[PDB]
Parts: sequence; structure tokens; C-alpha cells
Amino acid sequence: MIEIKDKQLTGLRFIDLFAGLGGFRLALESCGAECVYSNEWDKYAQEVYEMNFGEKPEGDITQVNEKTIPDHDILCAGFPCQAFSISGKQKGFEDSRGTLFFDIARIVREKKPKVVFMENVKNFASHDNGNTLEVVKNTMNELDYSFHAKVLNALDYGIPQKRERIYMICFRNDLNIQNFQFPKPFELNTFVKDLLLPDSEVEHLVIDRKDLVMTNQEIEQTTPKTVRLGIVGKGGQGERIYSTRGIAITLSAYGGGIFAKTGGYLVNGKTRKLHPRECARVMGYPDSYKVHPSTSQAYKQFGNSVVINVLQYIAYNIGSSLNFKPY
DNA sequence: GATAGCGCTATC
DNA sequence: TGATAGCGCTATC
Ligand SMILES: Nc1ncnc2c1ncn2[C@@H]1O[C@H](CSCC[C@H](N)C(=O)O)[C@@H](O)[C@H]1O
Repeated sequence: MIEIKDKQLTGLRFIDLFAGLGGFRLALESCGAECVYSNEWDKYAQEVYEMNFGEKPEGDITQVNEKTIPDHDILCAGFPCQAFSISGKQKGFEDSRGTLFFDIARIVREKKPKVVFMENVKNFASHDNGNTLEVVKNTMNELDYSFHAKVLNALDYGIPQKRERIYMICFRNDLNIQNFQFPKPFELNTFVKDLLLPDSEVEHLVIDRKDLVMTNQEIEQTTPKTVRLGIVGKGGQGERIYSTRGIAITLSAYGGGIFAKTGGYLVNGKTRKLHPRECARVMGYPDSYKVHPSTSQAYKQFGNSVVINVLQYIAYNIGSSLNFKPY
């Protein structure tokens, strides 16, 4: 994350729906706002949350009487995306995990926060010929909110990872907010190699495999793109090796493959996956963040998390628009 | 709950 | 196209 001294969101209160690791917290808190509620049902995520914020989230949002949710100004939600990702069986709203948005909508209908800040994957924008986004747009518009959205790739915001997400910022119609804008991109100056941990601490993750077919030669110049170097096995998800001179490929949560969830990188002659701390770093988490003890749950956790640095810029601009109340 | 082999889609 | 990527899917222990 980056330091932000101009704390635009200082007096505001927000809720962290679908908490996960708490990325949305970190993001908004660095901007001065305060978290009044958090919700997350996964047993392991709750533990990491508690270990890092001292609060244990409420359970199954589905059976939470919305009226119980504390008065808030910003509603943050990085709702589930198995149902819309280009990586699955795109069952959209027909999937048991694709209707959470409607849960957001009922919390919004009742509580009416000034801002709704949501996040999901790039394909949510194209899914079902854009009908899902349309349902989300029209549902939001019907509850008296403006709907702003754009696909932003993290590598354009200081983090060496190709995580293309769609961010939807919604403002209550009252506040005539007509000057919101998404952070302007900027040149990448940090690559995977800059975040790697010292070899000594990584040893146990090296994976020498005989089917390591090297398909491309290492690069001399750093590039803001994923340079694939090798393939292992048939080269499916998890069995592709990239150069530490490019940018990390999207980290995933249920991913498989020998280099499961993080992908595999060629670090100093050796082929290995990423340590949980390097995922934290590749996601923009501060090194002070306590990662969960179970490496498998840590990777799952960072896999469906969010790139803080990006949310920081957006939260900042969300704050600016709200604070422009001239006479 | 932890592991890994798979097999599909979107995008230009 | 032809090659790459993907907050994934699911069987086995
Ligand atoms: N019904 C439900 N109630 C509560 N949490 C749920 C849920 N369905 C899914 N979740 C949780 O929703 C989260 C989506 S991932 C969001 C991660 C979060 N933005 C962070 O930065 O890490 C997952 O942790 C998932 O376990």
C-alpha cells in the first residue's frame, strides 16, 4: 500500500461486506474512515481478520436481517466471482453463489449509504452479453444511485500483477456528485523480482520436474507484461512458469496445478511458486499484515482478495468528490 | 482440509 | 484463426 497523508474520508463510516482478508478495510482506513461492521462466513478468513483487526465478522450475510446493520456512509463489497469468472462454468445468477449482489441490494435499499463501492472480475462486464452488468446497473439506478464503472488493471497502479478487475462506484442521487473520476494510470516501476523473498527463506518451494519444457528464453529488460518462459506437464492452469522480470499473473483461490494458485516463476535458475508473503506483496499488503498459519488457506485468501494500492486511489477520489461542497 | 490434473472460454 | 490467460472445477487420499 501507499501512504496517504491527505485523509479525505476522515469522518465517514463504512461496512466491510464479504470481508475476506480485509483489503477494503486497509484501503479505506488509510484514508481516515472507520469500520463499523464486517461480515464474512469462512472460518479461516475470520481467523485472519481477527488476528489483524481484533474483530470477528458476523456470519452468513444471507440470514442477516438488514435492519441490524449499523448506520453507514460507504458500503464496500468484493462479492463472490466463481459465477462470472472467465475461469469457470459461467452460470451467472443461476449459480448458488451468484445472487449475493441482490443481498447487497437489499442492504442498500434499507440502509441507503451515501456510497456503494463494489468489486469483481473483468468478465463480469461481458458476461451473458453484458446482461448481468445491466441488471446491476438498473437495480442500482432504481434505488436512487448513479452507476460508475471501469475495468482497471493493477499494473497501471504500481503493483506488478496483471489483475484486471471491474470497479463499480455508486453515489446516492441526493449528493449531485458529478466530478468523480477513476485514478489516472502511471508507469510501472516495480516488478516481481523486486518483491521476492531471500532464497534461504524460500527453499522448500522449489519444484524440480523433468517435464519442464522451456518454451522461451529469459529476458534482460524488465517489461510490464507477463512473460511466459516455460510449461510443465500439458501447460494448463498452474503448470506455466513466468519470468520474475515481468508481472505476476492473476493469483487465484481454487486454482490447481503443481504451482497452484500463484503460478510458477523462474527464480535464480530454480523453478518455484510464491510464498504467502510474496502474494501479500504482489497484492500490495503491508509486511506487517499477519498471514494465516495454514499456507493453503493463505493462498486461497490472497487469491480472491483485492489489490490495496488500487482501492486506495479510488477511495481517495471517492472522498474528494464528497468533499467538494462549494457555495 | 490439502493436493494436483484438467479443459474450457474470451480476447485479438 | 493460433497462442495466452483466467478472485475455477473436482477427484483422490
Ligand atoms: N454468504 C456469505 N456470507 C459471508 N461471506 C461470504 C458469503 N459467500 C461468500 N463469502 C465470503 O466472500 C468472500 C469473497 S472474496 C472477498 C475478499 C476481500 N475483498 C479481501 O480483500 O480479501 C470470501 O471470503 C467468501 O468466503
